[PDB]
Amino acid sequence: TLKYICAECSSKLSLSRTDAVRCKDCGHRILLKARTKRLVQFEAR
Amino acid sequence: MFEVPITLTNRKFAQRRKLKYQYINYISRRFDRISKSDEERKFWKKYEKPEKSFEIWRTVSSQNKQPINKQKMTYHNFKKIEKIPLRKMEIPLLHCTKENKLYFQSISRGLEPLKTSTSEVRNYRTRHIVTLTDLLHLNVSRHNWSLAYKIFATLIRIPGVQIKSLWGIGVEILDNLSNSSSGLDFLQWMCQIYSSKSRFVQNINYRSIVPPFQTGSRTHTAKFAITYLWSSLINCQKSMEPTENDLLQELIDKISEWVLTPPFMEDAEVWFIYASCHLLKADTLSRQFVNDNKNNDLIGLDRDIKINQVIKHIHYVRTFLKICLDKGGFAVPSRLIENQLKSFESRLY
Amino acid sequence: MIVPVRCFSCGKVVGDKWESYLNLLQEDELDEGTALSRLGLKRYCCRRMILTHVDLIEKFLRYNPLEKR
Amino acid sequence: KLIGHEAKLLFLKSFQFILKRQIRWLITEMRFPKEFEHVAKIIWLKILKTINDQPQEELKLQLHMTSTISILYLASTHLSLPVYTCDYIKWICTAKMPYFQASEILPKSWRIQLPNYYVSILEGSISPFNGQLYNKIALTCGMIHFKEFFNSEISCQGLLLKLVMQCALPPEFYFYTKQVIEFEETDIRNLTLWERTDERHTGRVSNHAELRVLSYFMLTINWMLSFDRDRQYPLKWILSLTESLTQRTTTSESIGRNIVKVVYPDKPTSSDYFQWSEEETLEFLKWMEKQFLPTQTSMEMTIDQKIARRKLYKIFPLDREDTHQLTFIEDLQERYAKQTPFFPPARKEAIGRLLTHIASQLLVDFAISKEQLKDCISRIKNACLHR
Amino acid sequence: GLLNLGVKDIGEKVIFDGKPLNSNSGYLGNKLSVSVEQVSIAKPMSNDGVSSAVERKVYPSESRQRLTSYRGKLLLKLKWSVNNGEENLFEVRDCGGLPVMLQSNRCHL
Amino acid sequence: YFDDTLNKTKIKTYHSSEPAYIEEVNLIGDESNKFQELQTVSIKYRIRRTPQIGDKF
Ligand SMILES: [Zn+2]
Repeated sequence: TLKYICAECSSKLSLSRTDAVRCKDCGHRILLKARTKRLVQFEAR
Repeated sequence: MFEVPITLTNRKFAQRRKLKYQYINYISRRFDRISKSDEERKFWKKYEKPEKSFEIWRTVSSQNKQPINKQKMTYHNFKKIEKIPLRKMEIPLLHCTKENKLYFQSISRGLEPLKTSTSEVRNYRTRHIVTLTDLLHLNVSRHNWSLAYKIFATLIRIPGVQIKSLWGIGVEILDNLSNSSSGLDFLQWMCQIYSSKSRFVQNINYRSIVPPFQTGSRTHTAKFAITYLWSSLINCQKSMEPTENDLLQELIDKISEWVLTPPFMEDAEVWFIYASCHLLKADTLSRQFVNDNKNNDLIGLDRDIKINQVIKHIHYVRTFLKICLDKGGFAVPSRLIENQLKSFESRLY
Repeated sequence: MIVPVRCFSCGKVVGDKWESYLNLLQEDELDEGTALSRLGLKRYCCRRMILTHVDLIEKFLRYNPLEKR
Repeated sequence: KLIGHEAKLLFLKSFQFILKRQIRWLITEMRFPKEFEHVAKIIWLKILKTINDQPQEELKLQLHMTSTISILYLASTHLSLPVYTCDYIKWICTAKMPYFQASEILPKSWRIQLPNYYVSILEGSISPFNGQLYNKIALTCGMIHFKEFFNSEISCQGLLLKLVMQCALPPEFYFYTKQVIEFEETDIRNLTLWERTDERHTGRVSNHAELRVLSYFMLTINWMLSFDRDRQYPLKWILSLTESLTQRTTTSESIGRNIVKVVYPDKPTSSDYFQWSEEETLEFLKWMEKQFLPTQTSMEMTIDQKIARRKLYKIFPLDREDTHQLTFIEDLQERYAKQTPFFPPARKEAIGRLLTHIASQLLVDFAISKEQLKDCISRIKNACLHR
Repeated sequence: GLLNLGVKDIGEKVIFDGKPLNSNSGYLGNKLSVSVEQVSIAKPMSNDGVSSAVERKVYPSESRQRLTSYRGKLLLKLKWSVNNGEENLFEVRDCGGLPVMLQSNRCHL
Repeated sequence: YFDDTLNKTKIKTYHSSEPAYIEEVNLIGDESNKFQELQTVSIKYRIRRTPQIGDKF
């Protein structure tokens, strides 16, 4: 499930290519792309 | 018995209105001649729309345009006008249902229908809603607070509510509901729900929302938005002068946002209610600097910065009361407010 | 940002001495000098590490967008 | 989105499904095992048989809001578990049926099947008037040829019981009316469900068995009490029954009958509407906050309007900004006790007064005909005097 | 505020329709003196989609995240004086989005 | 992204002297009339700066 957070409502959501880019709980038009459990390697320096 | 929340089963009523108007344009046309769907829009274009209020009440004193029209009605003269419009109503009367044939033949005789159209609809959803609308009106007519809002709260969850009685029983139910909510909130939610900053009147057959009690944001004031400001100043008065305060400022800046467009735009209580909130803000500051010269023995307290802040405001208010008069505002009995304001000045001395 | 792990100059682990030190200025109502003396930061490299710290993370943390407000 | 034959197929399908959902709540409610379930299946299997035959482009078969319950009614007749008026009132009162709203589906999609002008025209169009359910049942029987396939339908010594307990339940009028039924009521034989009124004019042959049962019921009461020479039923006794009757709460039943009254129809209960005995008012709003809770899940608002709506409900959220009331046989007991002091022109008037009341009650559960009922009454009146 | 004094200094702008009239044929094709009485500035609001909607206060965080201006609708009460007084016309005109100073008496903050 | 004219999945390449990490992806439909397809996105990169020879202090 892809996720997109409402910049103004904190409500988690899962946008689709078939829906309006808006917070369904707030109505905002700005969305932070949520971080997920994805592996990234790091040199501990 | 009470007024229902819904668009009126649009089925027979819409063709009864065709036959009514079509006859009225036919009979009237031949009155205009003796004097020498679209029909329904033309009937209103022949008598204009309804200003923002209710009944085109306007004085009763200016123009004595004499009407003695000579009664001018010889049973014989009425049946000369009528003998031809009725035969032209039969063309369309045949294509109409048997119920609408006699409904037309009743209203064309001048009989009125004791058959309330909202006393026959038999639609589940609608069915109930009539029971709830009447239930809540019989419960506020005995002040049953704990049961009236249960019925009110269910009435809006069913798909059939246009602000309507929701904004007019939704506020008192919250005044009678000593518990949760200040019609205010609900009132400010309504204001944002129906700003209708768009100037729409006339044109189409307003047959779904015809009460100057929802609509506006054009010119025709909204009355829940005027009630929001009036309830808000009365909500400011209680236990003031008897940083968490702000309310009398919140109300100064929530009209400031307006400053005419539709409300500023249109005059009155808008201006007047604003001045009244402003006049109350001048009294509180005379009290907070009143009793026995301000509080007491003098002020020494750096001259009177507080008197100058108040005289600025008294001079400002008098500007708002004056522009509300000048712009046609009949609302304000100026004589009393000016005497109160001067006798109050005499407290500030 | 956050109390450094070790004193840049010396090498002494310092990240353990923050909350107690703050507690010791609160709880023990001590003075910074005596508090660090009881904490063992007996070198100015280790003294300065904590003395100069500005745990600005508390100011950052109030901007957390992952909770409603 | 669709139309013609294939639209007709899923219109068909959807009809298929809701009836199925109807039947299983059926089982949960009264729990009457495989039996209730399978008989109902094949009943519609039989109904489907006919639809396929006159197919080609036959679109006469979209089922009436009523056809579904007629089906369940007929099948219940296959088994003979209950009654019609009772079933109908119970169903409306508890929304036991998914009958009134057709959004359930499982269609979200069947909904969109751009329910053409078939799928949309279903599950909840309106409430039955007069026969309504009495005429469709006959049509179903005709298509069904139900009587041949069906054993002992419309009978039920249970409707008589339901009726006596219904009110002035007299440990004697059950046998009285059973006896007049015995009498000329189809040569002392349990009334069977009428036939497959094939004809489309749906004449009022008056063969719907129950309709006649209620008629015998009414008749019995006034005859009986209209000739109790021995004076077994005291003058002051008759009005006491009608008295106590004077509507009272209901361990569920009377509350239900109020809910049915609220189809506001011929104004016999309309006024009950306004009167609505205090609490009756209250337990009413209770049943509204529970059973029109799903008045609708959905769409609209376009990622806002919805929010606004939520906020609004937010605001006047409310819903709370002897267990007290009693059961059915409790009320029943207490009014037969309320009459338990048992041991000219006025009584005739009282008798007429009482009969109008029952006319209200029995008529109100059913398609009434503030005349047909009467017509029905008239009919057997005539039937009777051939002694 | 200063801005109303500014509009008090701009005074009038007069134009004559070459009022024909057939002095009435060269002494005024009817004077029309247009001026501006007040000028109003509102705090940033945003209406969704069109305008038939209820507006919301617009916050600077929004302008930065959107990387856009932080505009307030500028309005001014227009005075349309005809024939030196033959006709008075008022108009609240919206003059586009004026960039508002943050933390000003016109910024929500 | 995908442009029907090219019937191709095309990409905007990253142009820098050093690698970074994607810090924020911000979806902007704002000030738009509809634009529901989310055609404007602001992406913030976090580029670490280690103390190094030649850096001014
Ligand atoms: Zn160190």
